[PDB]
Amino acid sequence: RLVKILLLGAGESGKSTFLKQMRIIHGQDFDQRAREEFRPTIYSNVIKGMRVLVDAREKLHIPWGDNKNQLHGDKLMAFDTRAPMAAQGMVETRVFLQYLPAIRALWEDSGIQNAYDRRREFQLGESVKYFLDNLDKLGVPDYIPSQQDILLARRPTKGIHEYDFEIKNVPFKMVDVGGQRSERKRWFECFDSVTSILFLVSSSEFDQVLMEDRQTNRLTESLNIFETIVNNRVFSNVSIILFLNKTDLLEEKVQVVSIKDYFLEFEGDPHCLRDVQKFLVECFRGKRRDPLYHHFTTAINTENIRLVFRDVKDTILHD
Amino acid sequence: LIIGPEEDYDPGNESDIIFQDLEKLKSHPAYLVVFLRYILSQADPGPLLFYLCSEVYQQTNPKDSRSLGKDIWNIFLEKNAPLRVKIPEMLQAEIDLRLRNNEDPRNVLCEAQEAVMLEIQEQINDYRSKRTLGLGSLYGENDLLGLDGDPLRERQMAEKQLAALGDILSKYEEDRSAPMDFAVNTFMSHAGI
Ligand SMILES: Nc1nc2c(ncn2[C@@H]2O[C@H](COP(=O)(O)OP(=O)(O)O)[C@@H](O)[C@H]2O)c(=O)[nH]1
Ligand code: ALF
Ligand SMILES: [Mg+2]
Repeated sequence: RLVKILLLGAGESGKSTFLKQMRIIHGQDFDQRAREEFRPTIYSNVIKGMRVLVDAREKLHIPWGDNKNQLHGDKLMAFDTRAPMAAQGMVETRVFLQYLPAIRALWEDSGIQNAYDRRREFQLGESVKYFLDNLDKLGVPDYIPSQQDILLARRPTKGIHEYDFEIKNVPFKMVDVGGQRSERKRWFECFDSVTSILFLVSSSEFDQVLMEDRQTNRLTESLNIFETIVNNRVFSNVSIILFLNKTDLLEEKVQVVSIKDYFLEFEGDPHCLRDVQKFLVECFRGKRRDPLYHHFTTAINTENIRLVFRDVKDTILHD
Repeated sequence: LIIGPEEDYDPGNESDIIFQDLEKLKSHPAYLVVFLRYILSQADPGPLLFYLCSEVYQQTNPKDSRSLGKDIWNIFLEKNAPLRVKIPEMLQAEIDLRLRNNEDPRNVLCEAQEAVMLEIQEQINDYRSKRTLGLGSLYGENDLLGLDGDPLRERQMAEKQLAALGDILSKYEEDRSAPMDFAVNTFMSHAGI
């Protein structure tokens, strides 16, 4: 009688972001106190994020936009990411303010920026850019993360998490899980009484490799995971819906990187969002061996998810 | 190198060696059941089931296996075979003759088993990649966590695991699940399970 929905997808595909949207759109939302709890995470995203950047500038031998930024680079690398609080992805406000001047200087440095543009050569989430471009609002002493800030904050997921909610008297239970290889062993514990699977794919990961083994192309991994799921007879009764998430990032990306450089099959305008989206859909549809529903989403955009979930709900209820 | 923004990732043994070779996979019933759960759920069961049944027939006396030779034929090689496997036409024909004269088919049968090995090995390889994706537990690998290399210890786990295969064997049509069950248990029972 309950509509149970499982969120699956490789690491960083946007599962937890979708989860948060369900709470904002159909649940209690996030009051100020709840949003304040994300502050430590947000400050941590930024410090660790900038640290990866200066480490990348160096190792990729990218020149400094200005040598004086070397001293700021030194301050950041000296930050111990293995200390207690940092280990669990958190940073106090007072400590964050000590690194602010240096972080702001580094973000303005063209070498640092160049390194960011070459992030596919290492591992870095694109939301660190969002927070670096908003250092001003993060720096005020009375800063309270906005709803948008909350959706962008990066908190790696380990283990299983449930979130119950209702939509017009229908009870929903959504299950969220981690997506890295090591966390997928926990996927089998939830497949019980599952009505539907939402499979998230970061549509803009075609030029990136896995964090697990910096060699396997991300889209390849997503495709293979999907192929094992959709072809498993145990799931013939379950409604699988595909979410080509991060549409906004894909849109930007196709303007500077070509999918042809990573997937030969592509024959069309690599600068055309519509052609890349069609190609991606084809890739996933082609994996089924024997009605595959799909949506292009932007999990960080509440309005988009609101209209997308309405379609999902109708599909599931009618199947 | 270049540091990661998330340094707390832990990847999480030699079960790897057992899954890549059919000979030893057959000697480790518990592991075999996992692989069968994979095949039955994701692929064409014919090749493996045919191979396993043909194995039992090989290790049985020529005077105590005529009925098993007929079942093998009707389930896997016959024209209307429910779990038809594709083998060389020459092979099909010669096995057909031998049985129609009550001769010793084991030789060409062994060649039929070898020809099917190609697809089985591909499936063995497909499963290894599922393992690499960390989806092992999807097919029962959790029932291996805590297995010392003991023959008797394992045979007990083969049961219970096998006793729970009906779960997958149900998603099938009675005309396909029946012969499958026949095949599965034909080999398992000969393995003391
Ligand atoms: N720009 C953009 N960022 C996104 C989108 N979906 C998720 N993110 C960001 O991607 C990062 C990883 O997402 P998360 O939901 O934690 O991933 P999960 O590992 O699948 O749970 C986070 O910082 C999210 O804000 C999207 O559609 N667009
Ligand atoms: F990258 Al995850 F949950 F898959 F944090
Ligand atoms: Mg998550």
